[PDB]
Formats: sequence, C-alpha cells, structure tokens
Amino acid sequence: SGYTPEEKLRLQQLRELRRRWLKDQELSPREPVLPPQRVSPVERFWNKFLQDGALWKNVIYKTYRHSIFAFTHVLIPVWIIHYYLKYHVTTKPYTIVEKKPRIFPGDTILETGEVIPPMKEFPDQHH
Amino acid sequence: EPYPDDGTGYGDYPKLPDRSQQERDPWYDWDHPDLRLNWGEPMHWDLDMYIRNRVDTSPTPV
Amino acid sequence: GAHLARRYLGDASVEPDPLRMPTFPPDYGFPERKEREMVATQQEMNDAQLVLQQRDYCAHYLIRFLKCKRDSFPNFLACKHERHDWDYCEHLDYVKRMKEFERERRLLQRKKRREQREADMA
Amino acid sequence: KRLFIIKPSGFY
Amino acid sequence: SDAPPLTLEGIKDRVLYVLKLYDKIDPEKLSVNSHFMKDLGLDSLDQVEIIMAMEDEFGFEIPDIDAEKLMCPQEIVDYIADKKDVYE
Amino acid sequence: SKMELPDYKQWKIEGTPLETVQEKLAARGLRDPWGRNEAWRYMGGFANNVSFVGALLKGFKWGFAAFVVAIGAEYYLESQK
Amino acid sequence: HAFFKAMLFMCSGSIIHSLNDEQDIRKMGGLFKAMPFTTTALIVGSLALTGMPFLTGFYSKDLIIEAANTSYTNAWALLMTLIATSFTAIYSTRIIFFALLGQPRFPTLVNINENNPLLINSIKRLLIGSLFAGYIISNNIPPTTIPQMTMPYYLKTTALIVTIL
Amino acid sequence: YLTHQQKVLRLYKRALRHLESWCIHRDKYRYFACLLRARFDEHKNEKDMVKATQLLREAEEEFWHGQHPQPYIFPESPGGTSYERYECYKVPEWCLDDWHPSEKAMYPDYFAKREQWKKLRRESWEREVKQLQEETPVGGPRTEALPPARKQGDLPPLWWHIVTRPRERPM
Amino acid sequence: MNMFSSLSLVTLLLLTMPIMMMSFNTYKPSNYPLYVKTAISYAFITSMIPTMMFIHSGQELIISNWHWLTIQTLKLSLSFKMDYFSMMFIPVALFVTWSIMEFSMWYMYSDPNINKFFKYLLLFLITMLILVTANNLFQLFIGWEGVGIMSFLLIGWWYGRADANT
Amino acid sequence: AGGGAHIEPRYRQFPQLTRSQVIQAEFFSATMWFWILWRFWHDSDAVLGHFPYPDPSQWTDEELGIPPDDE
Amino acid sequence: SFPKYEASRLSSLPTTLDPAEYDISSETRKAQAERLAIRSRLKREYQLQYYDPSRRGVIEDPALVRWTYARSANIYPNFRPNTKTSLLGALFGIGPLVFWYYVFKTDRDRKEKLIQEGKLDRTFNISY
Ligand SMILES: C[C@H](CCC(=O)O)[C@H]1CC[C@H]2[C@@H]3[C@H](O)C[C@@H]4C[C@H](O)CC[C@]4(C)[C@H]3C[C@H](O)[C@]12C
Ligand SMILES: *C(=O)CCCCCCCCCCCCC
Repeated sequence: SGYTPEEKLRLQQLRELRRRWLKDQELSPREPVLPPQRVSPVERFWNKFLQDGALWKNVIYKTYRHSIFAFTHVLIPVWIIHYYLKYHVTTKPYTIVEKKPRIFPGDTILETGEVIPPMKEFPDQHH
Repeated sequence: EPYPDDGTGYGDYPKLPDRSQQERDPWYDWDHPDLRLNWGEPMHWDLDMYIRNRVDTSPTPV
Repeated sequence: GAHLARRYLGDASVEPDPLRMPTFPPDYGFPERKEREMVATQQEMNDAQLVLQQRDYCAHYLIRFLKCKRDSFPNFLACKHERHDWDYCEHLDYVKRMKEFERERRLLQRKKRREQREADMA
Repeated sequence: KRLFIIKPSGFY
Repeated sequence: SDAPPLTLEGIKDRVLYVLKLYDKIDPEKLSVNSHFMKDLGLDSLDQVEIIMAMEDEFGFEIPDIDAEKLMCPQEIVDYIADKKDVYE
Repeated sequence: SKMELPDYKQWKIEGTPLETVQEKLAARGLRDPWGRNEAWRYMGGFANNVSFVGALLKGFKWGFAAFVVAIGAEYYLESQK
Repeated sequence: HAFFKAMLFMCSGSIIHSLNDEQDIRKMGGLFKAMPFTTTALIVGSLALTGMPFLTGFYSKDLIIEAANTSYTNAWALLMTLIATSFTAIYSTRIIFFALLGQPRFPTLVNINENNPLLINSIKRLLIGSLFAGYIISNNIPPTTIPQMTMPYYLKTTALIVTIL
Repeated sequence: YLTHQQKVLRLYKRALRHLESWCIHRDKYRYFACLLRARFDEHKNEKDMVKATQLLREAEEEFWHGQHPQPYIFPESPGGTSYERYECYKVPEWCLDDWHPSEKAMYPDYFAKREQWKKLRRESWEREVKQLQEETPVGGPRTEALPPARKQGDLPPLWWHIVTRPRERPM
Repeated sequence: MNMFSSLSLVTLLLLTMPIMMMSFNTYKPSNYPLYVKTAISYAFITSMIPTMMFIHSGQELIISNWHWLTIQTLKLSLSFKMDYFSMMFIPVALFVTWSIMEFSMWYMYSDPNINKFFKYLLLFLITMLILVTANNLFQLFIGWEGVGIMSFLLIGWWYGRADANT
Repeated sequence: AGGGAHIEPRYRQFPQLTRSQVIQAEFFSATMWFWILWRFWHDSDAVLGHFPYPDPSQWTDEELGIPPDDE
Repeated sequence: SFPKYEASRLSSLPTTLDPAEYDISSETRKAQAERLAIRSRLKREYQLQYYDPSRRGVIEDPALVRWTYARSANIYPNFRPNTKTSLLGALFGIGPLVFWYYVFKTDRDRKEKLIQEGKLDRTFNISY
C-alpha cells in the first residue's frame, strides 16, 4: 500500500518547492519599510528618560499615564455631566427624582429642626 | 434517476440521495471544501438545505 | 415537613387547612386572650419606608436595626446586637404561627371526638 | 523569524 | 499561541524516539530509511498502531487513506513537516 | 535552540502500575509492546500524585495555624478591653 | 455567581492554552502540581460552586434552599432542586479528577507555563472576590424581606448534606 | 472501492480510539488495547473470503453497538474544537496583485521574489500542459493522481496552488 | 444628589470613550487592549461611589435627562434607574469584566484582530449596562437586543469555522 | 505571550515551576481555610441553626386552649 | 447478536452496516470505475482552467447553472394540474387563509360585544 515510485517522486519534487516557497515568506531586516514617521516631543523625551531601568522613575511614569487618563476620562466628562445635569436637566420638572430619605423615630430634620418623638417603650426581652 | 413524473415541475433533473454534505469525506480534496462539492458535479435539488450549516443526515449512535 | 403524609396518605380533618385557618372562633378555648399589641405606629413605619411584608408586629425592631446601619456607616461588621433583637422577635412570631397551627390541629380532633362519641352512641 | 502575512489590500 | 515551532531535526528525533520505545524493532538496526514491512518485519496491524503512537505524539490525526502509505520513518517526517509547514 | 530529548532508556515500566498490566497480560499469553512509550507519565515529577481529599485539604496545614493564633489572640483582646 | 463562575472559565482557559488547544478532559490530568495557582482557583471556585460554608456561593445558594424547603411550593419542583445540588458536586468533582488528579494524559511535548502576570492577576482578583464577595454583599445590602430562621434541623443543613453525599 | 484489506485496517484504528475513549486511563487502555489486538490476531489470514466477510460484518455490528457516543476527536480534525479555526486568516496570494504600489514599497524584497515565482510559473505552464496531454489515455484521465516531471528543470504539472497554498497558521 | 447623579452617568459615558476614539482620533493599535482595560478599571471605581451612598442612606434616584419621543400620550425618555438592583450589579459586572479584560490580553494576544475583539467586548458591556439601568421597557429592549447581537458576533468570531456560524 | 517567564518545555518531564508561582498558590489556599475556620467559629449558627425549633407535641393544652371534653 | 440499525430520513444507514460495501462483484466494481473515470475527467477540466496563469475571472460551472435554472425557471413548463398539485395547492394555499380568518373574525366579534356591553376592562386604555 506504500507510495508507488512515481507518487513518492512527485511528493519530493513538490516538497522541495514548498520548503523553498515558505522560505521566501520571510522579512528582510529592513522590511517593513516604514515611512518617515515623525515622533512628537513627548514621545522622544520619555524614551530617553526611560532608558535606565530606575524603578523609582517608573512609578512616576505610571502615575503620569494614569494622571492624564484620570483627567481626560474621569474629570472632563464629569464636568460635562455635572454641567449638563445641574443647569439643563435639573431645570425641568421631575427629570431627576430621588426617593425621599428614610426618617426613623427619634431623628432631627435639617429643614425645620423638628424632633420626632423617640418611640414607645419596649417590652424588654433577652436572648 | 429522474424524479417521479408527478407534475410538480421536476422535469429531468437527477434525483440524488438525500445525504447531507456534512456526511461527505472530510479529507478528500474538494474543489469547494466548505460545500464538499466537486466542480462540474450534479448538485442535489436541495443542496442549499443540505449544506453543512443547516441540516445533518449523519448516522447517530442511537 | 413530616405531616404531609398525615395530610395525603392519612386522615384529612386531623390536619388543618392552611388556606382557611383559623377555622374555630378566635376566643373559644382561652380565657379572654389578650389582643396582640404593636409597639410601632403607622406614621412611624410609613416614614421608615419599611416593605409591606415587614409591616408586622416584629417591626419596631427592624426600625432600630436600620438606624444602626445608617448611623454606623461604614461598620458593616457591627450592629449585630440589633440584628438578633429583630431576628429573635421574628423567631417568636413564627412560633405563634405554629402555636396557631397546633391549636387548630387538636381542635379538629376534639371536634372529631365529640362528633364520634355522640354519633357512635346514637 | 517574522514571516509575511498575506492580507487583502488595505489601502482602498 | 506561544507554542514553539517544529524543526526538521526535532521532528526526526521524536519519530525515532517513539519507535525506539517500541518493543518490536531493534534500536540498533532502526534507521530513518528503514522500511516497516520489508526490513523490520512488522505486520500491517502493527503499522496501524505505529500511526496512533505517532499521531498522539504530534497531536493531529492522519487520514487513513494517507495513513496507509507511510512505510518509512523518513516519510513520516515528510508528512508531519509538510502538513505543519516546516521548512528549516 | 535545540531540544535535548532525554535519554530514551530511562523510561522503565518496572516499578509503575503499567507493570501490573504486563503481569495480567502474561497470564493469558499476550504482551503489549508500548508500555515503555507510556512509561514517562507515572515516573519523574508525576509520581505520588495527591488524592481527591488531599487536594481539598491543600493549605489547611498553614490555614489551621492562622486560625488557632487568631482565636486565642482575640480572646486576649476581649479581656483587655 | 458571577464571581466564581467567571473564575472557573478563566482557570479552564489556562489549561486549554497550556495543552495546545485541548479541551477534552480525557487528554488532561496531573496538573495539580504543574499549575498550582491555576489549581488553587480551580478548586476554590469548585468549592464555591458546590456551596461550601462561608464562601461566596454559600451566602446566596444556601439561603435559597432554606427558603425553598420551608415555603409553600411544588413538591416535585422542590425535589429536583435538592437533587440538582447533589448533581452539582458530581460534575464539579469530574473536572478536578480528570484534570488535576491522576496522571498526565496530554501529549509528551507540552508548554505548561502559568506565569504570565496578566493571567495571575486576572485570576487572582476573582479568587479574592470568589472568597469574600458573598460576605461583603450580604452584610451591606439592606434587608427587604422576613428571612426564615426557625425550621426543622433537617431543613437547615439539607443543602450541605446533599452536597457532601 | 476499498478492497477488503483496508476495511479491517480502518476498523482496527477506530476500535482502539473508541476503546481509548472509554478507558481514559492509559494503563487500562494498554491492557485492553492488546486484548482487542488478540481478537484480531485470532482470525488473521484464514483465507475463506466468504467467511472473512462474515467476521468483518459481525465486527462492524459489534463496533457500532459498542462505539463511544462522544469519541475523543483531535482538536484540528473534522469535529474538533479547533477545526477550521484559522480559515478566516488564510488569504490567497492573487490578492497581492491588487495591492497598491505605496504598500508594496513596504516589502521591496518580498515582491522581488514573487516576480521570480510568477515569471517561473508562466514559463513552465506550457510544458505542464504538454506533460499532461502525453501522460494521459485517449479517453481522458481515469485517476486523480498526477505524474511528476520526466526531466530536469521541469516542474511537476499543476503545482502552483499546491505549493503556494496558505500556511496553516498564517497569523 | 449632585454627586450621586453625576458619578452614576460618568460610569456609562466612560465606557463609550474607547469606541468614540476608534474614529482615528488617537491611533494606538498596539495598546488599544490596554486602553480598554484601564477604562473598565476606572469605571469600577466611579461606580462604587454611588453604590456606597446607597449602602449608607438607601438613596435611589431616576435620571430622565433626554426627551426622545412623544407618541400622543406616551412620553419616551432616556431614563436611568439607579436603585438597589442597578447599583449592586454595575460594580460586580465591571469588576468581573475587569478581570476578563486583563485575561483576554494574554489569551487573545496572538489574535490579529484583538482590537476588534476588545471593541466587541466593550460594546457588549455598554449594551448590558443599558439593560440593567433601563427604566422603561423600550430602553430595556435596546439593551435586550444589543447583547443578543453582540453575542452573535462573538460566538461567530472565527467566521471561517462552519460550526461557529451554525 | 507579550510577557511572562521563559520556562522551556520539558520533552517528557514535569514542567518547571517558579518560586512566586507556588508561594502565591499556597497562600490563598491557606487563606481559604482560615476564612472558613474563622467564619465557622463566630457564626456557626447560620450553618447549624439560629434558634431552637419548637416541638409542638411537647406543649400543654393550657397554652393552646384545648378545652376539656366536658364542654 | 446485536439489534440492527433503523435508518430514518434524517439518519442515513452507516456505510459499514450497509450490506453492499462488502460484496464486490465484477460489475459492481466496474461501475465505480466509471464514476471515478468521469469525476476525474471533470477534476482535470477544472484544474486546467484553475491553474492557468492567463485566466482571470470566474470558471463558469455548468452544473451550478443547471441547478438554478431547474429550481426557478424550469418548474412551470413541467407542471401539470392534477389531483396532487391541485389538492396540495388548495390545502397549503387557501387553508391557512381560511383558518386564520375564523380565528381573528371570531376573536374580534367576541371582543366587540364585551365593549358595547361595557364588560371589557379599558380603564387606562387611551393608546390604540
Ligand atoms: C493609563 C494607561 C495604562 C497606564 C499603566 O501602565 O498603568 C495607558 C495605556 C495607553 C494610554 C492611552 C493611549 O495613549 C491613547 C490615548 C492618547 C493619550 O495617551 C491620552 C489618552 C489615551 C486614552 C491614553 C490614556 C493612558 O495614558 C493610557 C490608557
Ligand atoms: C416539608 O415541607 C418537607 C418537604 C420535603 C423537603 C425535605 C426533603 C428532605 C428531607 C430529609 C430528612 C428526612 C427525615 C430523615
């Protein structure tokens, strides 16, 4: 059942071509030939500063990355939202409805100073 | 084998076995591997239903 | 529980009917039962936003518990003293429901005995 | 050993 | 996905390393260009289980149509390397 | 880098449960010529694998140490204040 | 459920990746030592899935079974819930035995390496959540019902026993 | 079709893998793998083709009744969890002819070699046609096997797509 | 009411920022997976502040910020319900997604389209938080169908696999 | 994949480990049992029982109002 | 020995258990030669165009065209109105229309009465 002499010859003829083909599918040291991609001043400055390991200046670098992220993603949006909610949404009826705060027996109200009676005495229990 | 001349407009289109494409030789070098067809082969009348995505007629353990 | 067999694989009147209880009058059997009271008041429960199912006699201990949660924040590993007060009162309330059930269970048998005696003899 | 990844023309 | 590739030397070593653990061939007489039915005296049923131990090593099945055509250890290296695109 | 395949003659079916299969195959006039190929699984670092209860108890040795000290320390704290 | 169920899939992700895209447990095993950290989470989650006391699963699943048993309910439906809890342990153990215990059934050349910091940290956070999430949530959410404490001794630990069996 | 020798060989491979699925543990599989081999060893040769078929038909019936409902499948074989998982990454090579020149300039070396293959493929095509219409009966080919090149410098007929097919893990 | 309302919508708006930046505004192909993970990381922190205020005072509010459509006597508004259910699931869903997002950086590292993969995961999360916070049935249906379609796109992630399409 | 260690794949041997890998794995497992044992101590009631279950049969007709059979 | 295999419409008979793959007569194997003979001829015809480097476009497949032409444009000329086509047409075509008419007509007649009589709850129904 093994390969006939012609079958095995053809495989070797092709097997040499495929190995040659797969060898051609390799990138030369220059490739890919990227265009003259300029680098912004921030990019180049950090590269020099990040040359040495200097663990002490990587926490600072991490802080800088998070500081910028926390500014353009958590601080500017909240300004826009707070400005939006405070001066456009809250100016219309029932746009923002908050459940009334729970009042417990024996509290003090900030709006009027009312002091609700504490409670009726309990039939003291144990356990 | 033509379909029965029962008047449902089948004409002389060959009637092939109601075997799905999912139960064709997965290893044979098909011209259309996903369809499990061969260029120039007569297509089953219900080929679109029997493609490997819709209807499976393979034998089952039970 | 354990009385399901006594409700299906046995006599019926021996076991009460939860959907219809109480069956016998509310006073017959005790010498002037003291009406159960409620420490809290409607205006107080309403202002605490207690869920309707919590508007029971066990309230006024939940209200105490809720105050501790808001007044101890963040101390979620605390206020356990009030947790047991409301839980314990809930435990007692459940006992009464069983006590109501046990009362109903026997009075049905007592009705069986009285009817059986008068019916059997005559 | 980077190899060439054949992709359809992404310029258009 | 982080799996190191396969080299021609690596494939050949493992092919023999599995046969050498087979208690039906003499390791000293086992050569890469050594038949299975004409040199080492093995039955076809032994050949079939030769593939199973071969497949379980490389972790991929070989078609039965093309399984009953590998009668030399070199041909196994050609088949495994060709299927997985190994060139150097 | 080259892959240094270990020596192929160290995988011995002796002293492994695969041997028990060989014994029960000899008692019927048959042999299985693959035990050496599968021998690497039961030896080396793969021998003496834990049991189901032994896995669920992983860390209990050190965990129980923390529990004993913690409860005792808390008891001391209670008395102090 | 989201905590430990999410963790279980990630732990199985390490095993699949390590074994060169192998998902059949019948070609796994002997990973209790090779992949310790993945093993720890695969066991911690499996115990939270089955409802071990005081882990994340316990504070939700156990309360459900206590309420199911002691509530006016369909009898056959209640039985299936109790049977299923026992069935949870059987397939939960099926994973551990056929992937961690026993002897390795994977091919000879493998690249077990569960050390990438992303893999450890991602698993680690859910591992912390898988253990402490239930306790934190239960003690902070405000009550809105009347949970049933008093009940027969055989309806307070039924969930634990069936899991053990 | 498939002769009679091949069917038993195929059945033996399936029986072991299905048996391997039930056993799981390797030690059990070795114990039963040889036992199942013995049952084949009992009826080797034996001639009597009429009786040979009866043993195989009975064998197939036994295999069907005892096959595993969920046999183990290799991840990258029909039915496997990774079968065709990378067919979406396999782009043909004729698409490179459609690339824009501005993005061919990123690979000056690669497309320099392609012209050699395309140049090679064009020049060899005429011989491949001759090589096929000479080594073929009058009534068209009766097999799917192709002949190799009966010369030096001639490539095998119909090699372009076989050789240049996409790699198994192109990305 | 000013902090609770603001910090409850910033969580949803933050998740949309990575997708907005896909319009070739900031081109970071090699770091987009890390960009999304960080956004999920910060969304969890912001969502915790509204959660804590509920655990403390039981504060719940509904924000109906935009009036979309009015069909005679039916006023459809984009309304968000920040209540018991919404405030507890959002931190948990984000927390688990945070872990899944980091895991996907390693597991899907060799994927050529990992950026597309991280976009689809982020699309699902947005559609899920629309489902969780919906206050009217129509808005709930937007998320209901949104998660369904993103499930279609991610199951069929390897579109060459006939069994994935099935 | 991007980072991690560089432990080479043993051909047929037990895979190499790292210090931090084993230590962290055993650290949490030890924490799982401390948490269970510590929690099983203070709140064993939630896993065994909160309050004793009353036994109805052990009650008296006086506390249930069962009248005498005379009337 | 073992129970036989019952072949259904959606469960073909396994080729191993089919009592025709074992016996191979002179004529039975001859037929398989023609099947492979023709199908290998087409495989050759396809490969001549497929591998040609001077061919850009689509290799029209006459089998595919015959498939679509038989499924759409060749049905009516081969149609005869008879007992099966007429009875199937009436049942599939007109049956559902008549079935649905009575479901909706009956439903709306019932609902109309409950509104005239004031027995239908429409307290908050002001969107129709
Ligand atoms: C903060 C985060 C990771 C920082 C860390 O190493 O911990 C880093 C990873 C890539 C960064 C982002 C990418 O650079 C793309 C965006 C462009 C600018 O850098 C600012 C916003 C921007 C969205 C960045 C925010 C932040 O600096 C990111 C998100
Ligand atoms: C009453 O509602 C009981 C309903 C059945 C639930 C409990 C089933 C398990 C009982 C196990 C203990 C049986 C006594 C040995």
